[PDB]
Amino acid sequence: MTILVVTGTGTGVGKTVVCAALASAARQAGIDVAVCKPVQTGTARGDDDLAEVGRLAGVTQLAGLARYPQPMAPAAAAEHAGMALPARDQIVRLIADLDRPGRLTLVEGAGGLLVELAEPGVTLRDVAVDVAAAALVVVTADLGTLNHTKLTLEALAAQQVSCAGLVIGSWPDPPGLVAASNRSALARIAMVRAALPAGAASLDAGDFAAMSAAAFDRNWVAGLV
Amino acid sequence: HMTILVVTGTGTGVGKTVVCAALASAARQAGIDVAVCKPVQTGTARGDDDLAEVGRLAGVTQLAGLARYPQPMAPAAAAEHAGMALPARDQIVRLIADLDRPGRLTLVEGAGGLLVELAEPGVTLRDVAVDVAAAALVVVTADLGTLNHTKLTLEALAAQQVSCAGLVIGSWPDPPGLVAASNRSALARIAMVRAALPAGAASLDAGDFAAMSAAAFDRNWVAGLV
Amino acid sequence: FQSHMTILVVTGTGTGVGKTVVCAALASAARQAGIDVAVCKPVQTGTARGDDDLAEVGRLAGVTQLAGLARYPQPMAPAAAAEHAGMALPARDQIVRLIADLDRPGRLTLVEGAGGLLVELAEPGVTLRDVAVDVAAAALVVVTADLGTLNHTKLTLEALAAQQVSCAGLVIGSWPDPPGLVAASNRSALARIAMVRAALPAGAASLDAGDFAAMSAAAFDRNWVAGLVG
Amino acid sequence: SHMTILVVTGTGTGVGKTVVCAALASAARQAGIDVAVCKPVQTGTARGDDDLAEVGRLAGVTQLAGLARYPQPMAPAAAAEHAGMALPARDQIVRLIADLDRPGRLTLVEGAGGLLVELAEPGVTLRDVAVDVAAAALVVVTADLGTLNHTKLTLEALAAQQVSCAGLVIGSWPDPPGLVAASNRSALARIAMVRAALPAGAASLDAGDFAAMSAAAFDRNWVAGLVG
Ligand SMILES: C[C@@H]1NC(=O)N[C@@H]1CCCCCC(=O)O
Ligand SMILES: C[C@@H]1NC(=O)N[C@@H]1CCCCCC(=O)O
Ligand SMILES: C[C@@H]1NC(=O)N[C@@H]1CCCCCC(=O)O
Ligand SMILES: [Mg+2]
Ligand SMILES: [Mg+2]
Ligand SMILES: [Mg+2]
Ligand SMILES: [Mg+2]
Repeated sequence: MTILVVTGTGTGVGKTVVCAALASAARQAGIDVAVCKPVQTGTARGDDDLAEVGRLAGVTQLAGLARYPQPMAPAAAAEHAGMALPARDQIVRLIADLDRPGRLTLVEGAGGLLVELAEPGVTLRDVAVDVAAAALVVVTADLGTLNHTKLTLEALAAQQVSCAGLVIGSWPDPPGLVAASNRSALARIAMVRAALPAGAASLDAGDFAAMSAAAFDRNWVAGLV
Repeated sequence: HMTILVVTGTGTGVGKTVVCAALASAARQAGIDVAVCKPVQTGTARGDDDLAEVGRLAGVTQLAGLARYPQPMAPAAAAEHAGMALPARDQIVRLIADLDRPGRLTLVEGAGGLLVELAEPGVTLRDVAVDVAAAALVVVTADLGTLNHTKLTLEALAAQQVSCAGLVIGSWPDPPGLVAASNRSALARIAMVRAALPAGAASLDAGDFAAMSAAAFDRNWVAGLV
Repeated sequence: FQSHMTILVVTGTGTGVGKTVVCAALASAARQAGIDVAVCKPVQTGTARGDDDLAEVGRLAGVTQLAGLARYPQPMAPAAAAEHAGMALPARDQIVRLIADLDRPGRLTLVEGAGGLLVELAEPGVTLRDVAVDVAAAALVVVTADLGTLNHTKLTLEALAAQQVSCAGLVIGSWPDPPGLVAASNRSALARIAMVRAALPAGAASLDAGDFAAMSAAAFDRNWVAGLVG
Repeated sequence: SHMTILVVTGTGTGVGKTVVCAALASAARQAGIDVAVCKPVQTGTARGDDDLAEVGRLAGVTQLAGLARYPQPMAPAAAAEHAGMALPARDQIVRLIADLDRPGRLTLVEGAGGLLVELAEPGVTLRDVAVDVAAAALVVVTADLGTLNHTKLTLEALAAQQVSCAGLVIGSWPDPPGLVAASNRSALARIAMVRAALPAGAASLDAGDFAAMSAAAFDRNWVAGLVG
């Protein structure tokens, strides 16, 4: 089994693009890639993180269980619809079924690590434990990332989930004073696996793929499977 | 014990997706929990997304899928163009068996008609229904040619002892015409017609869709499904 | 030395798929190999709209040995076209006899269905597939290259096999120029489930007798056509 | 120590830690409690920031104790680096706090940013200081999207070092709360006690109105019992 949960320090942090960028680099090295997003909120607004990964990295095994119209935490969205979340069992078997020899499976949750994905109080962290996934955590390069990062790293270490490293979801065009010290700081805390250019999400499939193959150590990511 | 309905059709573009939405809505209004699974979806560059359709029309949130292909082709063809295999038989059967729970109606939509390959190796919605002991609902047109495609699909169900839950006419013309009205009578002679959905139902808003759907099915038959 | 005719029931995945133009083209390819050809249309509907598949074949292939039986004015399924006209459907026996009367050694006889395989041609629920069992015909099935073709053809093949009516192969009734991606992958997929005997160019039904004749000779494998009757 | 000491942390910078110190200081004062407020590490002076100064202005407290002050509104380590300065020593922060020691006193200690922000070398945080001085922790949160994750993360970092949690406070509550805000409050009250939710705009009130808002914001029995 070769599963990696892609969590992050919160929502709107670059987890989806990182999913796409890793997917579209694992491919370039001839790795088969599936992406799972069990619970997707904000559909009335057009949120579809699976589609975005399909467009950007071309992945095709794109799996999901539940979608809620309202753009809030899954449990909030669920209850503003009057309809439960999936069960831990649905989410765990779904992911585990996705796994193939030679295949990288990426799981994006919703928001940060301890967001409730299933009933009762089940998180991406419980999922990772049950599928023996390592975790890749996506972080901003902005004010607050160090605290949010350390706080996520500890919460992972507390259930003995491996961090496979960090990825800056957006790295500034003019690279900034805060951002630069933040990167030096993060780098001393953990292995920073990639830093994605700031506009990577709005590139075209060829752009993105040259971007992605440049973003990651071909050696670390081939060694994932 | 399981309450899954496979929702199949005589082909692609006959109303399977709108029928799942209408059945789901009618079931929801009867107080039944509904899950909809579409394991494989093609045409994601056309912008095709049936689960999204079902969500908007019927408000179902338990919407499960496994794969999505950009090219508007049969799943196996889409897969081959992309260089990326289809899901696996047991992947589909377990997804579906996991969705299922007591009092819940789980609906499964395939890609195109009954015999389209959805999984490897050479697996169809019919094979899946066998594995899961699901009856199949058959969506038909009202147009010239429906009797043959319909009879042909009903024989394929019977060949593997998958039950027919009945037919639904996915789009009913206004005004009908001589063919449609004749086909409607002729369809009713070979199978129970659970509903005939009015043409253009797919463009209705959720509130309009709900009222149409409550009226399209017999609540007793829907309630009985569970 | 075949002492009786070879009968092919030419069915389709539906109506409008090119059955008639395929009969016409095979009749033509076979006449050019020295085989005498009869074409039979036991149930013709839509005659009040000018539908006449037998006349179409004579126009295109010059075939003159043309056998019909039932003609209903309304363009609908046989059973409904008959009811509308206050007529009845013919009997199974009348159909089989229409066919058996055409018998000569080494003749190729083509029987064009109305619509696809399981259309009711005689009461009660008698189809072209039961006719084929009665006259020991192999089936030639006409398919499109369009979306939906693989399901419809697999459906048609499986129903044939259920009564042990053997398959003589597939014919694409209209083949586009050039083919897009769906068409090209449909043809490859179709060639994995069965022998694809030919793929008539889009607009074949529209050629001159002389053009149509050239087309039909190029369309089929001559060794297949030649072995049809011996 | 003879004092009771509460560290006031948050899910980040800009959540209302300062105005919650102000508000609790004003509520504690009105209950007859001697209050001191302490800010060991202050950044952002270039922008105009003085959290100690702001507390005096809002609440009227005069026992304010500060130590390190940096110009740039960056994390303390980066702020100090940019200024060519050091971070304070650990025993310094602890001294600053101990020296406020008086029987009967409520001492509030505001962190810089969130809980795991480095205040002293090497990676000494408000959490480590809380243990040093036997302080419970008050957690200031937003009612915005992302709050549930950030507070659970914080709550569990406290428990991991057996730092007692004195409760949550929402730093800014919108009168007419949207759907998310209302949902977020109900969910926060499930995982811990919400001691107060300060009206949005609390920090631009005059002293008299700020005192009356503060006495209303908190349960006076809880406040009075912090020095118990
Ligand atoms: C010859 C008639 N004219 C026409 O265009 N099609 C009719 C014959 C097709 C019958 C198809 C019946 C069905 O399967 O529904
Ligand atoms: C679901 C997919 N969307 C679409 O446009 N057609 C596909 C349906 C499958 C049809 C397969 C074509 C055939 O059977 O030949
Ligand atoms: C996916 C939904 N769309 C969106 O804009 N954010 C939601 C996800 C984030 C949930 C954060 C819950 C919390 O931590 O409070
Ligand atoms: Mg995302
Ligand atoms: Mg559909
Ligand atoms: Mg014809
Ligand atoms: Mg402050």
